[PDB]
Amino acid sequence: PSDGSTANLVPEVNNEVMALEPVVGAAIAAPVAGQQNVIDPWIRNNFVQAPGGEFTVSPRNAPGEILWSAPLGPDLNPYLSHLARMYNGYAGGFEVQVILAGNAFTAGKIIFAAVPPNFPTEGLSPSQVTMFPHIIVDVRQLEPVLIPLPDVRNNFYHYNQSNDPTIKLIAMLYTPLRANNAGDDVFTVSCRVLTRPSPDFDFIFLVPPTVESRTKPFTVPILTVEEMTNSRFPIPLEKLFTGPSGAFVVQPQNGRCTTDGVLLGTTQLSPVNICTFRGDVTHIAGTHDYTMNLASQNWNNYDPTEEIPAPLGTPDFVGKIQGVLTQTTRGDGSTRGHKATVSTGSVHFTPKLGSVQFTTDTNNDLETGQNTKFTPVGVVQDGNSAHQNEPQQWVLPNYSGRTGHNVHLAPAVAPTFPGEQLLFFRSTMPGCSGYPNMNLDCLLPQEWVLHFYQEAAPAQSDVALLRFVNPDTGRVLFECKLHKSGYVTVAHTGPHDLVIPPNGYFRFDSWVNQFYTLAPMGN
Amino acid sequence: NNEVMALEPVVGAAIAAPVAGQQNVIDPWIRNNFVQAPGGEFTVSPRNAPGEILWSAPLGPDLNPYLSHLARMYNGYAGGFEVQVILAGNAFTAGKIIFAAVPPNFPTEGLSPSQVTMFPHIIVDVRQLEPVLIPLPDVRNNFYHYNQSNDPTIKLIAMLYTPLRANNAGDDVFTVSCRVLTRPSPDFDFIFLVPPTVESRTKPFTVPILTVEEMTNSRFPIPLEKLFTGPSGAFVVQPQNGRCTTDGVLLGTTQLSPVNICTFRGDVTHIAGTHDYTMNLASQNWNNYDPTEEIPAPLGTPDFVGKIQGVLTQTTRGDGSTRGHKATVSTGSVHFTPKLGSVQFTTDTNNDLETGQNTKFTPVGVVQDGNSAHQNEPQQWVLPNYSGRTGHNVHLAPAVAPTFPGEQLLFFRSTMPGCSGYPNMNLDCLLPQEWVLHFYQEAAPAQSDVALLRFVNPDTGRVLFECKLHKSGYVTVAHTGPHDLVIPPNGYFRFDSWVNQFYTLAPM
Amino acid sequence: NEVMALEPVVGAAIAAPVAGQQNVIDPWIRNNFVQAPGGEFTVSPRNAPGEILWSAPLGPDLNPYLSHLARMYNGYAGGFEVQVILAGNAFTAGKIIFAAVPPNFPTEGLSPSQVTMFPHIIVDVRQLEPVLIPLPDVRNNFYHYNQSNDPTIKLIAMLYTPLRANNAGDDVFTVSCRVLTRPSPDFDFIFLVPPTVESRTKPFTVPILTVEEMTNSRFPIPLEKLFTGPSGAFVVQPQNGRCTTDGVLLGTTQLSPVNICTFRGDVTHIAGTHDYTMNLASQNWNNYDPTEEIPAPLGTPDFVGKIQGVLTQTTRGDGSTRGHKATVSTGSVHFTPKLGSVQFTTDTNNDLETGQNTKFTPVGVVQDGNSAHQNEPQQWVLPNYSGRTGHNVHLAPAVAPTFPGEQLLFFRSTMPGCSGYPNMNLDCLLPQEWVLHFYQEAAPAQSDVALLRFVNPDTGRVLFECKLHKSGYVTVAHTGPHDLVIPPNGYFRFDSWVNQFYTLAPM
Ligand SMILES: [Cl-]
Ligand SMILES: [Cl-]
Ligand SMILES: [Cl-]
Repeated sequence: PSDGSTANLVPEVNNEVMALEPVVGAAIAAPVAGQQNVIDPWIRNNFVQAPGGEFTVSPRNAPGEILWSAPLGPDLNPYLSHLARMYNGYAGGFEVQVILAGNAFTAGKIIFAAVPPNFPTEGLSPSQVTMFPHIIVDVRQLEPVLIPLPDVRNNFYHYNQSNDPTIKLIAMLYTPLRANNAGDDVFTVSCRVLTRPSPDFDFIFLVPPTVESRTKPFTVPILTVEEMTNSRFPIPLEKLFTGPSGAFVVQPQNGRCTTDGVLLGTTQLSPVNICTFRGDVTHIAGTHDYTMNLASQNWNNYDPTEEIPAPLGTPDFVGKIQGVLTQTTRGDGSTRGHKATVSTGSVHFTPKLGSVQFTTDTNNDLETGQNTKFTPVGVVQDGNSAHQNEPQQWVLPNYSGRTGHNVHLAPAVAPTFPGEQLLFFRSTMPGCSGYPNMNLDCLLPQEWVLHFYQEAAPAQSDVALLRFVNPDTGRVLFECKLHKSGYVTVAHTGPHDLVIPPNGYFRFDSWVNQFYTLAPMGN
Repeated sequence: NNEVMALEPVVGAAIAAPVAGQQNVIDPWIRNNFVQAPGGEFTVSPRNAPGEILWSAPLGPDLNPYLSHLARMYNGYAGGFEVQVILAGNAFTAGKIIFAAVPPNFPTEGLSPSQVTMFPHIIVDVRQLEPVLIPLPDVRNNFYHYNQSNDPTIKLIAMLYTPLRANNAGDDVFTVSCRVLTRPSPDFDFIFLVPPTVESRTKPFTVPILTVEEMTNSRFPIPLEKLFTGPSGAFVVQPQNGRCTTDGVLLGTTQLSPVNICTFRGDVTHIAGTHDYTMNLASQNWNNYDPTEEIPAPLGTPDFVGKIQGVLTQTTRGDGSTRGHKATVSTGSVHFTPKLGSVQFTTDTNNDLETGQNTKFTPVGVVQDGNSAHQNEPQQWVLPNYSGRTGHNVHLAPAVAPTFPGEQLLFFRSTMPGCSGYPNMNLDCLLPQEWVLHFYQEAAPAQSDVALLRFVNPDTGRVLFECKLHKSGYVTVAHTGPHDLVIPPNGYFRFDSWVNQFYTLAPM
Repeated sequence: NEVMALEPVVGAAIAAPVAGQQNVIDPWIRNNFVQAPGGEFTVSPRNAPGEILWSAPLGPDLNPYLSHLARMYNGYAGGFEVQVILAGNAFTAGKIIFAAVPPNFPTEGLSPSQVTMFPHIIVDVRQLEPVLIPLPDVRNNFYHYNQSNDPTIKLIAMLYTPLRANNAGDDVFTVSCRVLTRPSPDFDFIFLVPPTVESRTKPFTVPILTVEEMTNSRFPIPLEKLFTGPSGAFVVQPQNGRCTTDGVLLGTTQLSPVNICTFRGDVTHIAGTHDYTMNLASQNWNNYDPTEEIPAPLGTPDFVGKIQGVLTQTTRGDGSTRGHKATVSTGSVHFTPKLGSVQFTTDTNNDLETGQNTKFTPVGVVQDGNSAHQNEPQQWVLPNYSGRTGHNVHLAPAVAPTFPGEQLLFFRSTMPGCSGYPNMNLDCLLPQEWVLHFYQEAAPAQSDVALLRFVNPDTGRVLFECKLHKSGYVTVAHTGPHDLVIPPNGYFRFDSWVNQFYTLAPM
């Protein structure tokens, strides 16, 4: 029967069984629930891959790392996830199926454990995980592992919009992955998690769909790289770039947004106001300089007491940005427009305090009482110093000048996993004079910021696995990790501009954690 | 008036079986033997009047040290207790005590005797010899309780219903001592086995074994010297360092390092024509300082008005050059604005402090201008203006005062070094820095508003005094008048039980 | 074949006529295997026959549930069932022997032939099904007391045949092993007792404090970074911040984090110079006794260098106060703190009266700028506490790694500099808060080495593990000098007592 297939090289089924008692589902809730609802029986009889149903055991992983985890709830099953947007509550357990059909030349063990509600998961060692109901499975296991997940609880049922905890199922690497195939290959174990609701699972109260926050599902825009725009300067994207970031510090304040839609740093939604200034202008006698007293981005008064590092859309690099000052008089409609340049490294660039300084091409022709808008165009470089050294995109300006220090900054960003580098969305800024460093990398396209902001989908885990697909051929070009903090990572070493089909798009495939091992992508 | 409490039967953990993960077992000896709660003692005296609540406790594992230790390895519980109360009377006394079951989420604060009778209750005579057995059922609205959720439970209340009438015996005054014993009912059980001592709300509260001499003041980097109690009506006791709650929440400007207590770190700038320098501050960890923080000032900012003399230290990264200069900070100066990010030092040089370099003020002592009144300049109980004149002090830790008649604050006192002049070198803090460290790391939940501490001589075993450690960061004792305490050099504080703020402690 | 040649051994049933009471353990604990805290070991092709890969004595510390329960019981009796898991595959060869070693027999030095002479099992590296070993409570009394630390049977795991396997790429194939335990049916606890009174049951812990939140134990300054390096050239023998795991202070170590380099006493002028002699009095202001079995008064500096600070004095009757910049040279022949005298260099030869108590507050270290830069403060050279008139006495032992690939782990802070170009590096073996913690919570050491894991709480990831030795020092798996790159909120977590052969994963 096995002759020539698997060939007894591999464990067949697991004899271990989790030491959990049976637990009632939604039947107990019937006298106090509003309604008794029904789930399509096909959904109850057929395993389907869970959202966040992929994980990997690779040689980069170390014992103790939680490779997969989830709380009991409708998010364990994509059909139930869509259904849950239509209900107020739930109760009952699941059947989960884990596929671990690793290559016969691999070794290693995984522990699956059920941790009860209100026990902290944060910091558990393998020694400790053994003290919960648990199962230890070999990474070569051929038949899927069946884990029943009961709805241990102290109430009749759960509300979708509450924060009462449920049982968590945990998969942790118990033994490191070892392999003895003779070749110079790496036999990572690709694993899949499938689920179906137990017969005792049921939804509780029918309610208007898509309204409740905690049930909105996460999505990623279908737009192409070329069709999107940089989030750090009002210009389109051009290529995808990965490189090492050990030398410099990646800490932009524009294009900073979390997966569930919280804006960070100086990030705002309009792709046009990303390096604009609006306010009243004042001449400095004897020079071509003007001092601009800042209004808000919508022409309201500017409040320096906001918990923001600077007004929204303030440039997040040191350099000299050339554009045009434009002004209109409210009485006659006279209009004036003059070449102008702002230096963000200048000591008089203090947007947190409310003032910015431009150097213009006039000593007059700019009224004091009129509203003035700086429209940016490009960057410039002082030609007498070293080539390509003036616009330092990864050097933050001092938003309060020499006074004080930068506050309320969005965190810095760095790869966390062995072999991984940041993935940058690269645009080329227009040069206006000299030999400026025109490379501009942002962590998220502005259209993604817009999307995440409007669709406030809660993150099911800390990383969303994305695969980049060529729709003409159907092929995957690379896979990457989109972190909740709003940045992308890929598995590559060295600088590289990605060679991308013009139609390529990002496709969300599974929720994963920071220990997911990405397929090699480079070249 | 009866011996039976008007309570229905109440299911324990049996109801939870369909929804609990597992079934557990408690050692049968624990179920068959009454055990005294650590604070399961109270006294009936002729001073007591109707309405006074002599003792109270909520149902839970903390009434029984065996169950309390067991709970550190379990996730939940459900079910009630049997309470045994022992009355040390004799036939020649008279008076009544009421015991009452108050249901979850009802306020105990303020009941009249008439009203307490309206709960399920028992009326017990002071002459009762046989122990009184009270069932304490786990009235609730869920299947069971989780340790980490702190659900409210039924309370037992003991109140004086009729005053005690008895002859005295000489000048010794007769009192009825009462003790409360407990054991789990058969319907009590634990629910889910979990790795022991992880779940935060099951850690027991303790107080460091250290001796006063071995501890450190929390307001200046110097050892402690003596314990001092005094009346505090005149001034306002409101320090911002060494302020920490029993369950480990830091307050005010309090931080953990005992050496960074009166230090400053930052970049320094010369003031033209003077020997003064202005320091733009960092945090104690050399990070940017954020004035928007919900703190009165950077952590470790001095919390008194005075002139602190120390040494400014600086190191150049390029060559490793180092410079050190005598310096002095006035915390009452208008240029002492650490909340805004700036402090002013008066140094012994006009040339030798470089810009852009990291600079550290190491404090040493306090100084006094000798031409003014002796012992007048360092006012320990006057807060600096952390933003000098641009506003008022913000996010302050609460002020501290005794509320119980006959009680005064207990201070941990040291002597600040004097560098010049005739300064007032007394420094009192509310908590030793080692206690702050202990409370912070061991985040033990407070079971009530007061932790009863006893001070013990370990050689003889004798208790010298008891004091009340309030959940907030301060200690009180029973004494009147200022007094330096007479302490054995090896004496230490020992935690005995949580009590309620009505506890009246024995004088010295 | 898979059966250990042991007779049955009665557990607590035999103790019933002499035990005070009959107790019950939660049956879930009896029916579920739980990993022993140090129940991991690895089989690598570098291993040779005879190497003891793992060992443990029978007792409650093998099981965290039973370990917690023992804190409320007076004694125990009975055996365990051990489950050992082997992560092999069909393409491996090699044998492991497990052996039962009786209570008072030494394991130290056994050859493979001899280990075969105990009751034993020979397990092939390819075995998939877990190995079940009964571990009986062989003894000569009715039961064991927690407070009497009776010796028990030991399980031994030894490499019997070398591992034969291919590697994949540059990753070398290894068989990881895990040891699981659960109480036999004849195991039981004996006498209920107050739950945390008995000393020998207190478990060992390590403060949750952050490196930044802790303090150096050799000078009154905060810590800054973690540093590991090779130490073969020099002698690592500090006398401050030296404390054993079960809370015995060593050398000149004391508890106050501020008195770590202070001096107190009455002062005397040396005529014609800016030097003063301090007649030292104990840190608690008492009379000083040189007979104390200590190298010097507690808190005396443990390095050779010039420490600059401030002398402070107070006149008792008038209340006057004086303060003067001052400097102590620990290598000067007049630095004799063991005898009771130390010499300061001040900035005045006037204004320091006699009979008054005087306190030196340390601030930093100083360097003679005309000499070689970074040459004056030698942290790893001890001063001569008795000057020329004798040698140092009652020192804490010197410290070195014993395992190939291991180096000391130092808690590093940077001393303030006052003048010159001094070596501002200061390394201590234990943070002062760790000294405080061990001293109060006097948990007995279950072996010579406490395995610690260093955790980044943001990601949950373990960054490295290290060995905290009972003698009070830490070692890590690294080669070469290296400042550790640590998240600012990382903390040390205690994992398990392990045996002296435990091999830790490299950085
Ligand atoms: Cl709708
Ligand atoms: Cl403890
Ligand atoms: Cl609390």
